[PDB]
Amino acid sequence: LSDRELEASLQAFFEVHTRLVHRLAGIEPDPRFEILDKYIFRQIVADNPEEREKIRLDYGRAAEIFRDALARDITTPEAFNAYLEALGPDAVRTVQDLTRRFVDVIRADPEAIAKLLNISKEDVQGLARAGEAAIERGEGASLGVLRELRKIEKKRN
Repeated sequence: LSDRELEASLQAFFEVHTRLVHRLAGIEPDPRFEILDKYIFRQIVADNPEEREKIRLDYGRAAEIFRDALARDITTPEAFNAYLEALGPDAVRTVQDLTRRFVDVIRADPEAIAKLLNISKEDVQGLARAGEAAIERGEGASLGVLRELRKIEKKRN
């Protein structure tokens, strides 16, 4: 019913989304990815309220796709892409739309994300840049964003 209840009901998505992306990257979980993921979802549904059930079911559909990807231990974008293409055009479109909204939210409100994560506006634009570049390479935006988050954290020390 409410936005927070939508996000909670999608708990399985955020779990399989962060686990799949970190499997692709081959690294230990960075909790800040799932924080970002959840904020981005909250923003999409708050900005597109007339569309919230469509957004909800797309994430729920993405959850199954990602879950099945993990069950096969997909570890590269290429293997994931072939799996997704075998699933069919609707599975492709579901993930592509989810990815595209992901980067677009980061790029459209970098100040809010920079506060959320206590990083700079430049850093958040760097995340959007890395997401676009991964989309360009066929990698999906979440993986570029995760890698760039790890790079930003490298500057702590």
